[PDB]
Amino acid sequence: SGFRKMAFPSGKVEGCMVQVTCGTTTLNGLWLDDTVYCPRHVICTAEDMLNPNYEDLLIRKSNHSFLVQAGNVQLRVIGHSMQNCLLRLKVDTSNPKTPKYKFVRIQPGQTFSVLACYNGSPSGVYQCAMRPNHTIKGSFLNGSCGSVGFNIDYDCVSFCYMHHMELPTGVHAGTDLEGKFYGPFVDRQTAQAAGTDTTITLNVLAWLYAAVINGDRWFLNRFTTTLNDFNLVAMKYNYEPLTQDHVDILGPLSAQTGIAVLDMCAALKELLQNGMNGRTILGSTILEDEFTPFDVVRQCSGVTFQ
Amino acid sequence: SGFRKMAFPSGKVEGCMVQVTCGTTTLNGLWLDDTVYCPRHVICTAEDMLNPNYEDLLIRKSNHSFLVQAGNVQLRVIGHSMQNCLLRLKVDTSNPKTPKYKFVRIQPGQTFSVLACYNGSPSGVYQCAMRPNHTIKGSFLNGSCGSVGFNIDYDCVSFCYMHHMELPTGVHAGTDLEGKFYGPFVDRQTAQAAGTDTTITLNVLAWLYAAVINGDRWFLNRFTTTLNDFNLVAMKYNYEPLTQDHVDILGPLSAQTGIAVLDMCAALKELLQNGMNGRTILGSTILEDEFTPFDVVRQCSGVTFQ
Repeated sequence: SGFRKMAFPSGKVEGCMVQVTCGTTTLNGLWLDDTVYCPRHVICTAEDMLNPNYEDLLIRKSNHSFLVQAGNVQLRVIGHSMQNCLLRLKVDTSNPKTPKYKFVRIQPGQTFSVLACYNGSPSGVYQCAMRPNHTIKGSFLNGSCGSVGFNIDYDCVSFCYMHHMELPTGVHAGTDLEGKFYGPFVDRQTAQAAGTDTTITLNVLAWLYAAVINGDRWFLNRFTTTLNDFNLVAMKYNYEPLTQDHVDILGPLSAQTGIAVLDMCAALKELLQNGMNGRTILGSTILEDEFTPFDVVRQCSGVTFQ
Repeated sequence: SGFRKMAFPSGKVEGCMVQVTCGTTTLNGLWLDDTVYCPRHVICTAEDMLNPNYEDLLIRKSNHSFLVQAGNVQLRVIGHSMQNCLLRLKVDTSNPKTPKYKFVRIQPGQTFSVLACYNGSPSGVYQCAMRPNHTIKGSFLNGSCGSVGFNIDYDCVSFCYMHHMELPTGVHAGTDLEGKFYGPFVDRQTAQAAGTDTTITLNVLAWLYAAVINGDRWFLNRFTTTLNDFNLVAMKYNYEPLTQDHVDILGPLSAQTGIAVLDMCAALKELLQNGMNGRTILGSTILEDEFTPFDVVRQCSGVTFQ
């Protein structure tokens, strides 16, 4: 029993973290086999911040412009290239702690763990969702750039996120591991702002299912709803539209609890319209949207507390 | 910017998790140098689990009946003993992944990270507090016993918790690394129940300092309170009484911000009496109590671990 925002264990990623320095800018890098990945903005000067041309900045560097360190030990750079918004630095040693890994580009509403690092050393781990608008509501300070977001399936690390920047509202923006930004952002200091965001409806339903599996039913009701009528209400409360595919994803949680998806939507509709009347669900006073159906199935018993 | 509940990076602990099996019972052990620590109730049988005589049962256990697996490696048990509610199993291989470590007994209200584990395989990591009622609000399923809680101080892991059991309200109970329970609980199946709990005032104050450090201060006012007046109010709201010792523990945060603890208490008092009027503090609509004054510094200042 219990339910808490849980991260994947961070050890497989800890053994890949390095420091990368170019000029006097330093940030984190990710060292897999014989390559180090980091935000390309490591090469930006004091002014270059505003309008950098990265092709032009990079052609002016050699392999020895880059100081990569694993702890206090320097790894020599024997090649370099730019891939979208990342650098790929080849080094003359391989990382024997390299785990089995993939690179994946995740969809908004999906969750992942972030190992926050500074100067190539781990500070902490936390679990978050990519917002529907592609920003992350993270906890990052100056120098956290290059920390990575990931999930782990059995012993395989799926890297999904690299941190590049912070926006004026204090949310965070970054790239996948091919260097392409999540959301309509660029790596320069300009007037950029997070887009409109919505609540992740699929995840709020999943979490109401988690509360049932864990024994709680107070918020259910005797009603059903059509998918359409549910959206007509929920879209008034800034919720993401729910599609039939999202209904289908909830099938296994539905079967485990004996509550039909549209009956759970009818419950949600009521919570939205009436509020929680000072009650809690899984100890929360608000509706939580940072657990996917997959997270709920991984964390909760396969046996409902009836 | 942003504020998250952050766990310690878990890598140093993952390298210590093993699986321990006795007949049909499987749980987790902690492998440090040539000793494996685990809950003494691993020697119990599929149903022999209410009121066992552990001393009598251990009599009939030989070394060879303990099966200890580290990944796919078998670790041969060459010695065993009971220490309070733990077994210490001597094995023939000293753990090459042993970190610098200490065993410490955590005090009520202090936090730690939990590495949830099943079949000796780490599953997830989350942060919790030791509640004033001596339970933790964890997230644990059958097979999690022997999962451990810890803190890190530079390069040194302080182990402070080993999981033994779930209580009827779905909170959790366990021991320190000398096998002595936190609270009045026992490792048998009796009627035992969590006492009433209270909000950890020391941590609520710490987190309000963190809010101020982060620029969120709207709740500050020009007034002060006495400790006695503050406790009369806090006690109405089911908050732990604030002592002079807690006032001193908040000294560094108070010095950093120039806000005397009793001035922060006068802020807190108005919050409890009037609520937040729809405003947030560090993104929350509630007063968070699972961040210690020590957590606050580590998150605000980017402390790392080597």
